[PDB]
Amino acid sequence: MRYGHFDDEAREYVITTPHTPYPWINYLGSEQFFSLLSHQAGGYSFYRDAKMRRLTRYRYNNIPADAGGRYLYVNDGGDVWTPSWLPVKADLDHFEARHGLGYSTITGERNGVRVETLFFVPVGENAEVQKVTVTNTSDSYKSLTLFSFVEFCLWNAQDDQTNYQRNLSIGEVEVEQESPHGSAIYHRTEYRERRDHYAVFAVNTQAEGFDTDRDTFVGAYNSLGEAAVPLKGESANSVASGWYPIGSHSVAVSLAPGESRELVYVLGYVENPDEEKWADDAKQVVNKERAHALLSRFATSEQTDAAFAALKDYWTDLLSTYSVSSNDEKLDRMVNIWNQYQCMVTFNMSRSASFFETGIGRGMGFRDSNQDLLGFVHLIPERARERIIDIASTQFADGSAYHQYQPLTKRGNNDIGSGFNDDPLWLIAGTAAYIKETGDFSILDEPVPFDNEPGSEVPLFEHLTRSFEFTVTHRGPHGLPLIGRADWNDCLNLNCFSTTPGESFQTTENQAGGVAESTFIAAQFVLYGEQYAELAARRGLADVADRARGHVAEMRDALLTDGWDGSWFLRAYDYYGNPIGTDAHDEGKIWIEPQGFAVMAGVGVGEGPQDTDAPAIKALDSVNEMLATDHGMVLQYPAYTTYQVHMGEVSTYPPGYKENGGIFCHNNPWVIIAETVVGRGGRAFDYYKRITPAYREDISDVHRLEPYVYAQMIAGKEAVRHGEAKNSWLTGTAAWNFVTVSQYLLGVRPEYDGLVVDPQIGPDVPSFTVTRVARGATYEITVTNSGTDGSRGRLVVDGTPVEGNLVPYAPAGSTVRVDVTL
Amino acid sequence: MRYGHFDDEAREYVITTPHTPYPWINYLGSEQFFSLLSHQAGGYSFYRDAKMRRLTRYRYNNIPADAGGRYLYVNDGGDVWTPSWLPVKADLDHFEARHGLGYSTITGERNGVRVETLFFVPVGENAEVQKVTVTNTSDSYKSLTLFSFVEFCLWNAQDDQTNYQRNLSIGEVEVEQESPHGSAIYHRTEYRERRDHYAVFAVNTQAEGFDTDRDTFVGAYNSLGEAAVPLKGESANSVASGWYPIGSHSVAVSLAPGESRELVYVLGYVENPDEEKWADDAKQVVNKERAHALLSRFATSEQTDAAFAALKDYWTDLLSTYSVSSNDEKLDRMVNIWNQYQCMVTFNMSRSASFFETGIGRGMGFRDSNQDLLGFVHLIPERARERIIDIASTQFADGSAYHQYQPLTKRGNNDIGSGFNDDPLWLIAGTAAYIKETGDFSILDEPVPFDNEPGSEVPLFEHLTRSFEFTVTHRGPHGLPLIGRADWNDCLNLNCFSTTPGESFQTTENQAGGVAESTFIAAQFVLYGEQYAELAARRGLADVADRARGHVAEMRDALLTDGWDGSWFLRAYDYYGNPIGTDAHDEGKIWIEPQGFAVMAGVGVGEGPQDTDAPAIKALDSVNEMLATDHGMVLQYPAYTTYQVHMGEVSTYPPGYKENGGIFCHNNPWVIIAETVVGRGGRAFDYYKRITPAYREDISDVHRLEPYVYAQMIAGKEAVRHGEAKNSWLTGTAAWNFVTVSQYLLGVRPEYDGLVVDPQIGPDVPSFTVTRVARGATYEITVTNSGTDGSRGRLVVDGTPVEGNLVPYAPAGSTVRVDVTL
Repeated sequence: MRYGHFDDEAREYVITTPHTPYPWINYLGSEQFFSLLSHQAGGYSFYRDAKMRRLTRYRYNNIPADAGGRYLYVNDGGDVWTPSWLPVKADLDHFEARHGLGYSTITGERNGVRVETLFFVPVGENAEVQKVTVTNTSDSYKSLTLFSFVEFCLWNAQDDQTNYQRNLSIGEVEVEQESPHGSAIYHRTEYRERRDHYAVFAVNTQAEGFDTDRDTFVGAYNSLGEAAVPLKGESANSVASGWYPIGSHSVAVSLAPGESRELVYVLGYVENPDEEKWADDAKQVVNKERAHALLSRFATSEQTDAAFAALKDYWTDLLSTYSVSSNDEKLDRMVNIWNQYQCMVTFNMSRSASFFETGIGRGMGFRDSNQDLLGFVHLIPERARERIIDIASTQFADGSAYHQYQPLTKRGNNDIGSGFNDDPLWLIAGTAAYIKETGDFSILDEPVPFDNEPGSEVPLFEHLTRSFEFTVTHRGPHGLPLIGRADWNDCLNLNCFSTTPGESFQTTENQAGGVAESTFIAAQFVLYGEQYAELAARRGLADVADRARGHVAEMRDALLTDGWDGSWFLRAYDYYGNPIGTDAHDEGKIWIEPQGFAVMAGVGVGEGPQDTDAPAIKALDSVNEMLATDHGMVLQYPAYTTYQVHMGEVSTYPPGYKENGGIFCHNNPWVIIAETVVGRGGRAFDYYKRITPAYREDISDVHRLEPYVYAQMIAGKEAVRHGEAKNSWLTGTAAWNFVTVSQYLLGVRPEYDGLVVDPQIGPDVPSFTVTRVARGATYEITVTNSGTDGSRGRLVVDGTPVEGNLVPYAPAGSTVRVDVTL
Repeated sequence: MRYGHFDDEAREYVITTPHTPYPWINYLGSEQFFSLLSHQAGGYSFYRDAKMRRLTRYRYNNIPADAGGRYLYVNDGGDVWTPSWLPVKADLDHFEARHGLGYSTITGERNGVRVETLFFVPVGENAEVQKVTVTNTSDSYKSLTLFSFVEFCLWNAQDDQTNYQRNLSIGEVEVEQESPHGSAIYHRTEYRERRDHYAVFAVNTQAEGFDTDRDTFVGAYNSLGEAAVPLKGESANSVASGWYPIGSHSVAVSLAPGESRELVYVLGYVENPDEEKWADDAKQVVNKERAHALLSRFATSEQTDAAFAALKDYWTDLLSTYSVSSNDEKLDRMVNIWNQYQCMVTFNMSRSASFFETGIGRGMGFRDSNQDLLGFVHLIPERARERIIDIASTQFADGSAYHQYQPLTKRGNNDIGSGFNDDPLWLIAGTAAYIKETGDFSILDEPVPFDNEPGSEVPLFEHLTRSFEFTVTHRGPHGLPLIGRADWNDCLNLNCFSTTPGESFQTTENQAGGVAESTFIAAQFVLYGEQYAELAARRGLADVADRARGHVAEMRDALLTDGWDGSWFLRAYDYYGNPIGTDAHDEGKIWIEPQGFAVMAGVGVGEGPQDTDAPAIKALDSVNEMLATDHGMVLQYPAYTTYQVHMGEVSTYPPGYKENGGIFCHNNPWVIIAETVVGRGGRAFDYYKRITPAYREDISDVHRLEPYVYAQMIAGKEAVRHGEAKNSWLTGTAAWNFVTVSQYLLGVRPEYDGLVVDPQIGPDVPSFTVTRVARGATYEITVTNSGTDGSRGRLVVDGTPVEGNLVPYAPAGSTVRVDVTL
């Protein structure tokens, strides 16, 4: 069953009931100020740092979930309800919520009163705006009082939730009932001291009254669903002194039958320079000039409507580089709108805040900065270039990388450190992807320091060299790369040996030395090793490139011998040189990561899909037999049923969840791409559909989470909850799936000298057109597709057949038409 | 107004309504297993470490507060209610909660069904036991279903509330409906990996059904007050797989009019040796032997009643060392019962978990370990001895101390470090108080290392020498002790200079060097400097003692000159040598800490209370005029109205709160003791009553927090919330007030050679008798008290008049009668 539907014309997901299987969220904000917003108005906002500059408070694992947010209590004759349904849960005659790109609307109607709220963060502003339309849909006169409500956070969310011994005495506000354009509340905790910022919550009309103390508005012993003040029907005009500050205004609204009223509410973040903090000589009254200026820009519905229009323009213009038109509307909506939106949100939000990530931790993986780029580089290439330079600037001189990058300070995380040996090669991955997209080889000459040390600058290219050489110089007894703390699988910790609750599996190493090797890093080195060698050669370093290709060849051989178990690739050798991922064991016989990545790297690929003795086909067939389920491919099989002390976190999960038998949507694409490489498009597209939001929409009761974005993890076949997802939105799954569908299924992918056109998607998509803007030109690519395994496209360019699958890049401004037959 | 009353015969506080101004809690547990229990059954339990072994989950800053606890939903013919009132909030015919020593009862009645629950942690057990009595008080038959409920925590409370990305997939249980004594649920998250422990929740009868998945029991979109299963009338028999594990059993109860039913529920913590973890060869089933044994010890009401009796005998015998009988019921209940209970709780709980401390942080102040000991050493002298040795073993060889002690690991906190220059002298304070109580000079000979380094051991006496010498060698330009990061006032940070939100005021030092000095440390050196000298001299080191008395003399001279502002003692000199705590300033003119501590040290004391020229009297008279309020004495005045960057955290608080003008109940005792020293007993007792729970019970609506224990902080006169307290239970206020009333107001205090009997309490307690057991003998001290300023006791010992105020210690076994006239 479904709980809504896509509206492709509006580019919205339309949730038609409050009673979803999980809170379904959207993200607002495209610059520095962001909001999380559920279909029940739940969530919170922050400026840049969700740990240290959170404006509003939100409780994770609340009972019930998501029961705090931006609420508007309607009092109609004594009856109090909320359009968001929650928190009051009064019966509504109509409910609808629409999540769009950077905005959402929530509409609730009860007893002849409809309330529509449009929520959005305007471009150019550090604020969340609410455009509220109240309509009297009855045949009687209505006289309403609306009470707004947001609960403030005391900026540092970690302190807010732990240090009550200090913080229940510091909450401060100022109230401005006669604001120039309405009424305003200012939350100013710690402005007294080291803070140069405050929040404003305001409405564009004169409020009847206000409240700033939560205990007074809500009342003792009450939940938000039973808040005393709206029930009494008049604000208490409470002025907070410590405890819990909030923003609430009451607004009187009288409407004849059929009449409506519009109101605009603003939650703003304001900073003043230090010499302008105070209005008064005695330094007691906050300088409100900047806040009044913001409120003046949203004083009318008209200004607000223009602002909303500019946001839609922003997203429309941004998503104008890749689109597809086919027989399959589920495919098209994913490629055209939702997947690309999700990749932008991962750029904007990193791994900070979702309804599973709590916004306290602030970094993301070095590996994920690079992988995310694969998905967003076609949209924001300038920012991509910068991100590459910023993360490369943190790299150590020996080539090792900080495992964790902090995007806000542009530094590596010192506490976590290094030692995850897959990390360095991902920088080659990111850089090459950037250069293929843009043609900007000049990035390789940029001066980039090591560990952010002034004076240490060398060309970015030399950082790639150091990443490459790190792996060469850190190989084990079989010539495979030493794994270190972990590789892409954060839970494969072969140098941990922990028996103490509390020790980090990723950073604890209770034995030193060993010979643990990873076949994942091996495959990664063949793939990105060849990418590095190509860049070196184009750079004119023939010798360096040939030597690199030498090492790459050696690693290919290592994978196909010591790395090969017979019918699939091994996963690793452990600390003592014993194999992991072999049929000789009862559990963990086959692991997905090496099979996908090695075949993407071309390792063991034969003469075609029917060359079934080819190690790549055997491995992929084994994946199909042992790992594939109706909800995607599980990470390994069988899952471990007892703790494997020599392997770290992996076996700590119950069978079927996360890294112990879970379906990692992030790594399924590696196998999808690998199936395109060997020529089995139908199987590739099947696997893509199994895990992709638009195709799972019809089983939303099973997926549980949002039906419009990828999640990290779907429960595997060994779990009672098989098919249920966790960890929506913030995941590398988005990038890898966009790469998969756009570049490998649909087949349109940038190379250094042209655009490759090599569709491999099987019979279910018999004709389609891709429109791709690349290097300033527009390529219109029409494909007629039989879907036959092993059939590859023959190209006709501007009406003339050509050999091969490469279209040399046209001059900017050109339109190039490519007809493909397969 | 009041919300209850003391029941002195029962040693309970009786809360007669659920509608208190704040959740009022008690602590269960006398050893390693502890519970917080509010008057609405809210709270949680943990074994030893509230951060890493929390059994059950509790939300701080919930809406409403304290919704979450151990609940019993009663379904009577489809009407559901809870006897704790929350969370359902059904109208009750009767409610009452009684908090006792290590136990509480909560009783609720509705529509002819009364439910009484006794909660306690039995001596010898790592468990919380509930004895529930259900009574049919109607004239009609009742058929009930009772649903128990607790929400488990996933052990590490920090991870539980942050790492959802992992931990929503790891929740595991086992269900045992046919347990040997009834029915049990086992919470066993991470038992599959590194944990050797699990929790059990069980009832001593066959349950009709069970639930272990919160979402199933409570239902989507519901709060605990609206839980679906109890409203449905039968358990759903849910078995958790991830998400939120709970323990719930349904028990069917049929009662004729006047009939009652008793049930016993147990929440137990069980650990198995690693070789004994599993019942089965396949290592999938937890070994339940130790759990069955526990449950076997609470299978009947009779066993439970006997355990309850042994707990009362524990507390009754523990509190048998100091008691008073007088005309003043309030004084007696504080001295005899509540103040001493609170001191024991501080020992047991350190500063871990209250309704203000969230149990995540695990250490306490080195200075507080010593100060708490002053209050509890008369009850648990052997544990005090061990504590002194354990904290002394962390001390650095230069005499400096770790600011924070971790009692669970018996180590100093390395992240915080040292540099709080008052810390070292508190060790002398603790040790001397210990020796005076017990006469155990042998402790000075115990081998004690520095910084827990093997081989470094020296006698404990040598540690006191390093503490003493640390101050001598760290004095500023005026001969006063350099303050360092802070002194007792953690918010007086004169070497901080922070303008950046997030920097710790206590540890950040943005300028080095300087000459900042503390007059508080100065007074502390005079007091405990003289105690060290006495110990050195009794130890036979005449030279050391005389030299120590010399430094003490010089410090006294420094305080009365450079440390004297004219009518009171300065507070400090800042980094640049400018005074703090002077009448020359508009703000922060007078600070309480030095006024009290210096006069405790005898500094400035004249020939009597009418010697108005004596600095000690001038200081105290200034305290009375400028700091004393009806709710206690504020820390300084006036409070700072703008941020003083040169002073750290102090001026970040709004005026009237915490260290910026708040009333610290911890430091009021210093002035109270000082007033007895100078001879103004009535003033002393006045001040004690202003801040003491029994005397504030009648303004519970103002104080807000528990009326049977001290809190840290009452809002000062410059706060709009003047009178309202924060930070109940865990505070050194308990210890210092116990010392004050037991040793200085009532006047009975141990010295090395005898018991001093020197009452100074004023006219309001004209006669009283103290029973003190000391060094194995019983002193019965009868006092007839005119209360006149400056009149001190004349003693008659066993019928014979003696000179002076010291009674030589009788041999163990003796009863000595002392009659005192003043």
